Amino acid sequence: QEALHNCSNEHYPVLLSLLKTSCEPYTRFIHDWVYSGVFRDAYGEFMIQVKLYWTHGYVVFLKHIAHDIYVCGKTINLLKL
Amino acid sequence: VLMKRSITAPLAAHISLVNKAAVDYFFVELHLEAH
Amino acid sequence: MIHELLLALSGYPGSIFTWNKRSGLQVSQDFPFLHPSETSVLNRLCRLGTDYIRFTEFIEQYTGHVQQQQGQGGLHGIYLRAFCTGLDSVLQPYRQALLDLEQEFLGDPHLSISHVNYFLDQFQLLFPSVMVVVEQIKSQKIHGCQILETVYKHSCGGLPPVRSALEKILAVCHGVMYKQLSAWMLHGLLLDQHEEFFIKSLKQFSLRVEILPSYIPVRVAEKILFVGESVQMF
Repeated sequence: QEALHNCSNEHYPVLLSLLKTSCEPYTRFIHDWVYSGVFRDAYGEFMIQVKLYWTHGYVVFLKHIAHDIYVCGKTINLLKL
Repeated sequence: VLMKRSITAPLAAHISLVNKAAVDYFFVELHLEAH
Repeated sequence: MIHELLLALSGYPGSIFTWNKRSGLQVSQDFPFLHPSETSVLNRLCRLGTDYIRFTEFIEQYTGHVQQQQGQGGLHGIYLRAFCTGLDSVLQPYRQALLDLEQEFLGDPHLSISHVNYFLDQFQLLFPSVMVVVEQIKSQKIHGCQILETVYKHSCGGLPPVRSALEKILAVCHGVMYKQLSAWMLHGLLLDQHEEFFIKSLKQFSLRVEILPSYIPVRVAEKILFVGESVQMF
């Protein structure tokens, strides 16, 4: 929200460079669940977290693509079975 | 402009492959259509 | 007398040039070193420094005092901060003049008041004209796109230096409107929060016809609104 608040001033490249590195471990986290579907978090910054195979949990950055990741990992994890 | 959708286009192409494989995996191999 | 006046004009109040809000800077007028002969020169120089203190005070008060947050364009808001940002950059030659002055006093310490009045004559008319242009904006709580019109009408004057000077700040405020418009027409993404940039699927947008700047007629704004609604729809 700090990006959309101020984007036409001198603090625009510094804030963009801050947000671009504040999401760098997040891309590794997503870079797991796109190809394998193995849980990685011990920080509480991840919202895809730990019957009929829907007993893992799921709860601003774009929530529109997160649920897609939650199901795109679980297919690869289904072919492990 | 603030957009994070430029990365979604090199990602949705794999999202679609995974989804199509998931629906195909039931019917041609586990034979839910026969049941 | 020498460094003291440059101290006062820079925006830190002097002890001889006592900072008041109702008389600005005023020379102490009680020394047996001063006289009607030199007093008038000091008052004429003090006009520019009083305006400069007010300028820096307003710019500081409204640049970098919040995360841009609700906010109104008379107090908060992107347009007013853009005005302060442009106002600092037009004031850069005055800073250069004061810095140059101290170097000349270092080269020879015997220079008179006529030299500094003579060099600073070109600012002597430029500061009073722009002062009321910003004063009307501050007093009336002018919100939204009307700020651009308010400085725009007095940059339709008959004084060339004031025209160039006000036109620079107006370019700065256009920049923030244009930065928000460069997404919304082509994506639909507003980048403006709690201010007006004169446009607000199948609907959900409407033209703010009342706020729309006078040099931007209603016809072009309808094409803008059409483009935004369409890109939102598909």
